[PDB]
Amino acid sequence: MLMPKKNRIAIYELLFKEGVMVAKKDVHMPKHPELADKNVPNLHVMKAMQSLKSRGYVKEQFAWRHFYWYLTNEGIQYLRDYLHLPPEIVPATLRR
Amino acid sequence: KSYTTPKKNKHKRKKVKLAVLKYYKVDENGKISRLRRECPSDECGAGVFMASHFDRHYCGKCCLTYCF
Amino acid sequence: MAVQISKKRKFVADGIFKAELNEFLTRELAEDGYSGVEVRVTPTRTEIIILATRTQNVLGEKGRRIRELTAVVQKRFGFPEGSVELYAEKVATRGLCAIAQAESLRYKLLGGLAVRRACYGVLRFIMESGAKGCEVVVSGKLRGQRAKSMKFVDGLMIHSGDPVNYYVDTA
Amino acid sequence: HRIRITLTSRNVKSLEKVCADLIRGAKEKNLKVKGPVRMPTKTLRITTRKTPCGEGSKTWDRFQMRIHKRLIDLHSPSEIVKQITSISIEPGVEVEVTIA
Amino acid sequence: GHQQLYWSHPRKFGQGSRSCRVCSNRHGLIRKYGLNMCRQCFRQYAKDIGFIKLD
RNA sequence: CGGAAGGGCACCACCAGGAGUGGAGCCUGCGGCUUAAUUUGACUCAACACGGGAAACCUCACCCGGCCCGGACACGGACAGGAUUGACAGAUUGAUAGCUCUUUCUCGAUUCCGUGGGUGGUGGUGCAUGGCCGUUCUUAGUUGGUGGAGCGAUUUGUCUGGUUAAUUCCGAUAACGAACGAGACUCUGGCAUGCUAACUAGUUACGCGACCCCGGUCGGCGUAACUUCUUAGAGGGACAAGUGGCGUUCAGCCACCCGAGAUUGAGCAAUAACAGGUCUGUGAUGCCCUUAGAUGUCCGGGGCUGCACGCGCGCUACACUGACUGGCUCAGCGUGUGCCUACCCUACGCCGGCAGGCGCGGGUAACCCGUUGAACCCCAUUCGUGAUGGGGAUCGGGGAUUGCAAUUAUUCCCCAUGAACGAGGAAUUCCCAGUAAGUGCGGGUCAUAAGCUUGCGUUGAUUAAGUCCCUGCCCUUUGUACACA
Repeated sequence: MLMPKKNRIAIYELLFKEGVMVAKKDVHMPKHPELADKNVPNLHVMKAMQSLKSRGYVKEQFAWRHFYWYLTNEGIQYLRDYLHLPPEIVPATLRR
Repeated sequence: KSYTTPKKNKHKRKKVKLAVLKYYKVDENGKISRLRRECPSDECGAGVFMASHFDRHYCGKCCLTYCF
Repeated sequence: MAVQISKKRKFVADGIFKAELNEFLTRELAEDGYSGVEVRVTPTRTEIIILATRTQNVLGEKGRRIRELTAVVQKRFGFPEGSVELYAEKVATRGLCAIAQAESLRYKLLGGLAVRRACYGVLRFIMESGAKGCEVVVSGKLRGQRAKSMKFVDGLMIHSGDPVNYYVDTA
Repeated sequence: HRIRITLTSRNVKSLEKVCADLIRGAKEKNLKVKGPVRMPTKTLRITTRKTPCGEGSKTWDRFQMRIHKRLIDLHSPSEIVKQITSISIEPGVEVEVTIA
Repeated sequence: GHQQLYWSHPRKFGQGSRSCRVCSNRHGLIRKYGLNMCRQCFRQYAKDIGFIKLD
């Protein structure tokens, strides 16, 4: 799974600003409808995030066409240890 | 099952040792000499060379051919 | 709206949206005691009411699970941020909502309780909560490979007619 | 100022309450109103297999939803219209406001 | 040429372009009213959509 | 179980009939054969125009060839003196698959190789399954508690007689109290000169404009009212209600007055079971198999459409109550521009016989297609018993549509070719009141498309209101060496 660093960073960055980020069960789609700015093809978001799903840092759920990923607090430090993010900024789903 | 025709093998990459040493020639002065020709494309201006073959040139990504 | 879809195609999409979002939440909110949902369609705002048994688990961490469901519909179904608001409600007389004990039967069976003992638990609770009659069917493979079916029926029940539509609950 | 109000509801009796509420809501405010038109319904005939596989006798399903629609015209300015339709709305009935 | 022979085949038409929205299978589709749904799950999910057999 | 009896019921049963199939042509599916596949499942009612399955590709589950890993995660190497991804040419190739091969330029840590292991499968197992459907069962039967009989298994209630579509009730009664099915409940049809509403519909009157000799017409325009015609909400209306006969005169039955109905049709449909099918509807699934040279995926082509044959669901006719050509005239189910989606119904003037093409516009739909000028049928000529102007099977030439791609003629249009078929044997299918049947139009199937099917519309009958003769269904008595009965 060889993907560019621009596609690598943009997948992880969108997962931190919001506790959820969705995809579709359809490989044959060129661009993700959520992010129409970058490329982010659907086969990149299914498989690279599946690396994070395989090591158990996220909740996994499907609804008829779409994979839903609920990032937990254990996975917040994983993004903090890789993207060099401060702990003061919090995901929008933890904001009250 | 059984296979009659042998499978076509994967392209084993020819690893190049010290690839940058065969880009420039050293001089006793503080100058550098360029052997291969740089690409005139907008994406790559000076840091990308072209494949100087025995009959025509080629650039890796922009697909430009300089024939003779 | 620009493309101006027809009303025939809208309630088909509204029924699909009522089908997908409910079924999305049933598989995800299954350990919480799902009992039903109801959405109100309004201009500029989308009001949806979610009903569940254990109100402690509907929020998670100060409403983290509530806020996670606010952004799922925001990202997939195409709704603005803040245009959808979710309110959690508690179940009244939960012993008559047939899908409430239907999952409760499963987590005793999945947890490690006997097929025998868990069956008493459901029928005692529906009589404890007050039911005129019931129809509890458990079927599948039991104690091997041959399919064995147990049916526990006592009281009053109607299988024919319009009374099936709105007077009883089937799970 | 000849503002149109459209009422679309799946249920039969639930749409009857709201249109009669707007009948009462227009007389209580004393404005010139055109009556709510009992505009014909449409049935979506969906007849498919009851069976998943091809084994069994040929049975056909009979699915029918009867969406029903009303239209009410008000000879009143726009401020009065938004006052009435914004109070006590139910999931069954959809409200559409057309100025012309 | 993997990236160009992967999707050289057009799906502007044909029954492989449209499938179900749950099973994603390419048979028994009710294309009417933009459902994009297989008929087998349509009867199963008739309560979640609304369809009932009154008559 | 009975080719045992007593009863009751049923046009998936009969009589009386009506219309068909089996006879001819064509289409679909199945069996067999064959080839690389002619994928497969299904075999009495419950397989065989069934899987929604009207296949140039996808669907495709099969085969012929070739890509690719989307083998994640973890472990050992490997390397920045470079771990790995990509490629203009020429050969090959089916391709402008660097797929590989002789030749080098680009990639920067995503990552390659071995081990655990994961994932995917219209891969197998419906005799592991769930769920769903169908059947037992189109008929009425069944279960709990208390109590009674029997040592016990068990049985009563769950029924002599009448009656009912019915375990429907009356009524006897070791039964009582209950419960389901039927019944009850819901949707629709004709009755509503009564209400609400209608400028997204019409009606009546008039204003004009036009025609013919005060009157008649104009869906030609507009308007002072309204719902009788258009529609949907509340509804009301039928209950044997009444009368006369039959019957314990009780349950109830028959005929009649008046009244739109004195038996409209459909959905749901008890306990319990089927080794019925579906793993090929599922990100529903147990077990087994493959997982790099793939049963994962992608592309190109072929088959699923082949043909001595047999069978079934279907259409067309076998002609004068008919064929043709003109005039004519009446529908409601419906449907219509889509997340992705690249895809709507069309009005009008045009080019062309035609399929089709060019401009504009209405309609997200009581606004526009459309006031749905749909057919057989009504009228007027030709035909004249000739396999003939019935019949259109086969076949050739030509024009466009849909589609990148039709060759195995996608589909339609023109000319021409003009076969069998003389009312179909043993047999067999459906139906009794808008009923069988003659006939056309919508929806799914659709990019192009109905020889299928669900609905709707026109026309619209013969016979009967009975029976267990045949074939099936539910009880009681009876005999059993059967109990997968």
